[PDB]
Amino acid sequence: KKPKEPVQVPKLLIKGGVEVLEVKTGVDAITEVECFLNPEMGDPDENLRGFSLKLSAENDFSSDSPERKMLPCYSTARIPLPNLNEDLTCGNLLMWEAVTVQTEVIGITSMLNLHAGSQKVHEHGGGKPIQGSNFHFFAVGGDPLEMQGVLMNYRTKYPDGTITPKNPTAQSQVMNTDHKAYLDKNNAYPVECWVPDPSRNENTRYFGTFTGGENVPPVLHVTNTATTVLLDEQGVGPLCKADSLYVSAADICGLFTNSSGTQQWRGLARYFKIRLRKRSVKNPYPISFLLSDLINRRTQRVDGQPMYGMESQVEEVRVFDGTERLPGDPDMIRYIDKQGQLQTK
Amino acid sequence: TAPQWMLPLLLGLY
Ligand SMILES: [Ca+2]
Repeated sequence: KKPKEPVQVPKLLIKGGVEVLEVKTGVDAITEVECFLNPEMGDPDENLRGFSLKLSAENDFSSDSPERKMLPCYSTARIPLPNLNEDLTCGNLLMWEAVTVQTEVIGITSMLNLHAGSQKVHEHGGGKPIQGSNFHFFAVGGDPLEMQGVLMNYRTKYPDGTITPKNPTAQSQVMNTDHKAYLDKNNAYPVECWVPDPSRNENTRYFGTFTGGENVPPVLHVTNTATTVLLDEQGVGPLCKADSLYVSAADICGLFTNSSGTQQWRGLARYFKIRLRKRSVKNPYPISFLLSDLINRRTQRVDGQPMYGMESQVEEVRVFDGTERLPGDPDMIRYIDKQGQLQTK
Repeated sequence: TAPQWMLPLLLGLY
């Protein structure tokens, strides 16, 4: 007998580099962008790129001043995407959508190089392998990754190259709301000061694991069949608001110990494979919003009294919508117990 | 994460 007609697979149109993204395609096109990020571990030499500078040990809390070369930082990147609404109809808006990331760490078998300048493990032995507090992280979104500044020892003096959270108090060793930032510069935001903000990242998807010990093994899988789905509860992924895909990562992979014992960090690059598609969305900003930004860019800037913020002078705002039967409570108080009064102790 | 062979099944429910 004869075989059957082959299975319909998606038709490849072009493979190449970054200048391939700008093909005028149809509506149901799907693109797969593949990229990487080098870890910015400090890089103390031009000769030793990929490690950190050697670590200080026991300086006091009130006398702690690290240098930039011994601080691992975050990696970040913006991937420019082409505009998609050039040939469609009117009143019809359509953006990108990250559907699936497939990540992987490059270079993980290089830790088997025990014949390097490592520390000798016993009297006639091999080199000490890389082990210590690792940290693996990646984030894929249509917006820059929005950070949160938490750091122990708020009297650490950081150098000029690192943008660490400004004006630290004793509440910066715990959750402090006044340390919001964006991850908007490579090799600037150190990892020991900034965690991704769990309240503000609605358009990114971040994944991070770490095992912090004196001697823990870096356990690293490597597989091309694993797949992370980026969709939310409603079925949409990270929408690229501006035509931009924001990719960020930070991979600390333990402590390399030198021949004299002087420890230093080591990181590895991280692969990204983002599967994009064309999500039809609604235009949020008509020409009423768009005209009103011209009047914004032509009105005189007054510098008056604080009508917004913490020191605001607006005492009360009522908002009315429809009709209602006359309430018997003209100060329409909602909380039956806001302060906690008249509860049992 | 998830295997690649079940990927049209996961996206299909939307
Ligand atoms: Ca939120």
